[PDB]
Amino acid sequence: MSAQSALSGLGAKLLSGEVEVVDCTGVLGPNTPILQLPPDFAKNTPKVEIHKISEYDSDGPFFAWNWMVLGEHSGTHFDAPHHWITGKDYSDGFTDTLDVQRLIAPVNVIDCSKESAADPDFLLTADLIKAWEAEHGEIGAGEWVVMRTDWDKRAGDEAAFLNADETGPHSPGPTPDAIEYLLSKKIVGWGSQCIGTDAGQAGGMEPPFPAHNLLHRDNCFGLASLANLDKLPAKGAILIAAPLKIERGTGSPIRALALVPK
Amino acid sequence: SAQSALSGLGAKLLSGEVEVVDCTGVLGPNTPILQLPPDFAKNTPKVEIHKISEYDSDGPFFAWNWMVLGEHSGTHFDAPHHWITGKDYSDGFTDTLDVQRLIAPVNVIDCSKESAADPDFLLTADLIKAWEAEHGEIGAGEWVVMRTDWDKRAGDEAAFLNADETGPHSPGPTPDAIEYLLSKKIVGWGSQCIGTDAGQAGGMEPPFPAHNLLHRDNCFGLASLANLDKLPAKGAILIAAPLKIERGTGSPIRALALVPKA
Ligand SMILES: O=C(O)C(=O)c1ccccc1S
Ligand SMILES: O=C(O)C(=O)c1ccccc1S
Ligand SMILES: [Ca+2]
Ligand SMILES: [Ca+2]
Ligand SMILES: [Ca+2]
Ligand SMILES: [Ca+2]
Ligand SMILES: [Ca+2]
Ligand SMILES: [Ca+2]
Ligand SMILES: [Mn+2]
Ligand SMILES: [Mn+2]
Repeated sequence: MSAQSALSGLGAKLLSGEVEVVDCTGVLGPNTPILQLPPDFAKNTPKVEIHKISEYDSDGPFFAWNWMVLGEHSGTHFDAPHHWITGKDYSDGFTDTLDVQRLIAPVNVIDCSKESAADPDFLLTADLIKAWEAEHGEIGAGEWVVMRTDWDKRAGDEAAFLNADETGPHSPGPTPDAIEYLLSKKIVGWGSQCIGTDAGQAGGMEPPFPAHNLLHRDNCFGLASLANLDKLPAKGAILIAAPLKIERGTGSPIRALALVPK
Repeated sequence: SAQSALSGLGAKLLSGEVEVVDCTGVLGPNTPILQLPPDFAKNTPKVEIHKISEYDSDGPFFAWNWMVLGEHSGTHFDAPHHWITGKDYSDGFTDTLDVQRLIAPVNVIDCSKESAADPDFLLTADLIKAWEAEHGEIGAGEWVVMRTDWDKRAGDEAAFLNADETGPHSPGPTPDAIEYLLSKKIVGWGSQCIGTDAGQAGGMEPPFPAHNLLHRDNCFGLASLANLDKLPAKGAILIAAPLKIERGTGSPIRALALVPKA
């Protein structure tokens, strides 16, 4: 029941496989889907590039390695509060100044996959979250909450992943009141399997991009392009979602990992 | 059971009874980066951070950056493909390795005093055996890290690389040290220096035995680890997970340790 026993126990169960590490990360490379914004509205974050330095050749006889062109907000990634104007004044709101204690926490996995398959603009509401809590247990302070949509099935095709038509991107997300409600429970942050933490059509919500707006307003975090949420239980897993320690970073690609039973 | 264990661990993380320790240095333009003889090999590039927008006409509501980022930059992870000796492992890339292996108990071997006295200090098999006699045997799947407090030098790249006419002078393991650890079936070896080997490992047999032997055995390397002085010799869990770079040879990481409180 001591912390040391918990950690030794974790170590043993990892070796035996009784605790499994789930990879919640998509592949990071040139094909990784990247956010597209209207050019008149904002500059785009760049597509990922991987450049060879050497691979056991005359440029590097005994070793292989690469360098990258890499936006902070690329692939499975982390949003720090400085990312949004509402979080701009937190001195601790950068990837290098935030509290790493907050990064590893129990995760609440809200399965919206059937609803999102039927309607790509599916919105998770405060009422639906409360019904989820009624069934699974209350969402608690410091916990991660992630919206499972199985949108990662589309990640091999950027067009399919952004899912845009004449009126813009169509991908599921939260309502402003859903995020407001989660924040009232003092969550650490909110995660999506889509290109961002907000619905594709959030550009037209009040406020616009409410997850971004409200999370970062409250010094909380966002996660995007999460994979393999279908391998997690609704309750009980621990999510590890840690940004690179980028100097004054607004966000970071991550290796999101989850600990799950069995 | 596994679920009860994860619930108990989750509660302790939320409460701080298990502390998350940041073992990562800041990643930015001033991060020390390996230098190689240009007649020998091309260099991995210095880190660059470039503004896309900061709540301005380029992006009115948000701030974000993009990076020039070598795989092998700052606190970072070496996958087996990084060395010629690990080239044939299909699971030897950051996107094909087994994430189950990345989280494990860590052995923190304090060589800080020895390293302050002699920057070319070498950890030997006999010294590791003496550490085990005091602290306990090193076990299968565990991380082993060499604490030197070299991270205290990261503010001055020249001091961090510490080169003179005969090359870099920084502490590391002997060949027999790495062979001994590998016989205990460790997952990986970590350093606070620019790489996993001693600065003078070029004249060793074999050259750069950490790189050579670790990756020969499909095991991992960690470099530029920070804050090992905040870890116990035994009992902590280390989380060291590379980005899921497509065919990646390594990656910057947010190295985090779990340490127990009471
Ligand atoms: O990458 C992000 O954090 C993200 O989702 C985003 C970034 C910039 C502008 C709008 C959005 S909606
Ligand atoms: O993998 C690394 O960053 C590393 O330590 C290294 C890389 C290339 C050449 C020599 C070394 S010694
Ligand atoms: Ca704390
Ligand atoms: Ca419709
Ligand atoms: Ca999958
Ligand atoms: Ca300096
Ligand atoms: Ca030499
Ligand atoms: Ca320290
Ligand atoms: Mn983002
Ligand atoms: Mn390296």
